[PDB]
Amino acid sequence: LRRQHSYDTFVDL
Amino acid sequence: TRFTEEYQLFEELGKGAFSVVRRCVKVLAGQEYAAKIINTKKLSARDHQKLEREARICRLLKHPNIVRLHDSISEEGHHYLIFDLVTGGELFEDIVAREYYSEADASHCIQQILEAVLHCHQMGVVHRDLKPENLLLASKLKGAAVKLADFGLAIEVEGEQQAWFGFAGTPGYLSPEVLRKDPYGKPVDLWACGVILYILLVGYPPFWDEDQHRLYKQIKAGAYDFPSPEWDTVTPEAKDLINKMLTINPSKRITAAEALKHPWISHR
Repeated sequence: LRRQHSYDTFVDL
Repeated sequence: TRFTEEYQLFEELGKGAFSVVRRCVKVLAGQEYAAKIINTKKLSARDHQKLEREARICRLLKHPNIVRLHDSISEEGHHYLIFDLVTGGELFEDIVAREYYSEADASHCIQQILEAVLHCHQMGVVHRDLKPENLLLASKLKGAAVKLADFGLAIEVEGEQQAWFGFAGTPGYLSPEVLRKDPYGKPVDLWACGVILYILLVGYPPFWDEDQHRLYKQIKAGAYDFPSPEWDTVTPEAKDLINKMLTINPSKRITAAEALKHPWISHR
């Protein structure tokens, strides 16, 4: 359980 | 302009990117609110759109389990959003603190989240970014209302309209249909509800992998399970609700209305 961030586009991580 | 004329600023409650949140009072009403004060000069074209769409979408929603946007004021180089005063912090923080919820507390929590999601869906709004980070506790008190927040990625939809509204959300909570670049709508929120409910009960997510390629493969495959021994004593109806939420075909996935009538919830 780690904090996750909101994206408004696709980015390959 | 109107913010200074109607609202009195008090102490700082939090800070964001180019934003401060202060307690305020609608002077003539004598009611206290959270005023989010945004430096619009610092925002990108993208950020401006997300503020505009957040201000419009949150304002048309009115539900006890949604952080109410009461007012939206644009002055000289500052935007003011007047929200419900919420002092309990994030559901995310409460889960980290308590590690996990009892079935009774998990059911009570997801009930309030589904009521919020049902309201959104009835009002023609898809949130697109349901996660414990975007759910706030009204106060520190036990049984304090859970309130849905941050409509920055929220979209308006006409009825059961499915369309490609773009790749948006939080990796761990992304629906198979968004990952598959499929036309999508209301069901994406119910998948996120499945991920949240799973986390509520055992305190870890159904999909995690440091390798995002693997993560997205697992989500698209619906490759989750109920590891032993933590899940061994969880009721079948609890797992049944998760299974019906974590359905990779959004057409076959349980709706917010249906979920509230599920034996494990029984709110509708």
